[PDB]
Amino acid sequence: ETVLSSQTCEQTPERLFVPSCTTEGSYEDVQCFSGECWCVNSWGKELPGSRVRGGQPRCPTDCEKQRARMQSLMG
Amino acid sequence: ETVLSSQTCEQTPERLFVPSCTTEGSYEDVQCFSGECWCVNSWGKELPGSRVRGGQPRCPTDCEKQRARMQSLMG
Repeated sequence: ETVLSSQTCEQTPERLFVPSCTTEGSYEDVQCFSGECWCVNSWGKELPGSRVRGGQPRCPTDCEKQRARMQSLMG
Repeated sequence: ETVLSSQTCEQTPERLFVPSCTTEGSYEDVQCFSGECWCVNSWGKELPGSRVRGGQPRCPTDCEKQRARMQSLMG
């Protein structure tokens, strides 16, 4: 069970990155640190390529997720 | 002459990066923008690999420049 659980343990975070999250406690759609920002899903994994230099990335909608999934399956 | 001058024109800077510089006007050894910092020489070219995530990079001394030059010439 633990070696299944470690398949998604690819996390070497910085010591001081605070994860901002909602009043009920679900993860905020944008996470920012050190002038960088990115989109995360409901779990704490950033979406690949969503990291932007400036700030406030637009988190992808249903169409972009469907396009990425169909392209990857077409691969 | 101009096509010789454009050999070092590899510059697509951001609109709002202000270059901080000395009282007499020589370039400061560290230039910072948007949470990054880097070392530049007397001309306005950043030294490759000197960009750091946190801030305040130690600009290389004589030994590091000599080591890089000797390694590159050994190449």
